[PDB]
Amino acid sequence: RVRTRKGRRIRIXP
RNA sequence: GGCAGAUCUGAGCCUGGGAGCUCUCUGCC
Repeated sequence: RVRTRKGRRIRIXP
């Protein structure tokens, strides 16, 4: 899974 | 025991730009 944080996408798990 | 939302990060930090450390509020079966 995917999250937007502070100018960018990060991935955490799927 | 399992899937997913918040968002100008809802938010601390780094042995950072990493399927990283972390941290809060909630749903569904």
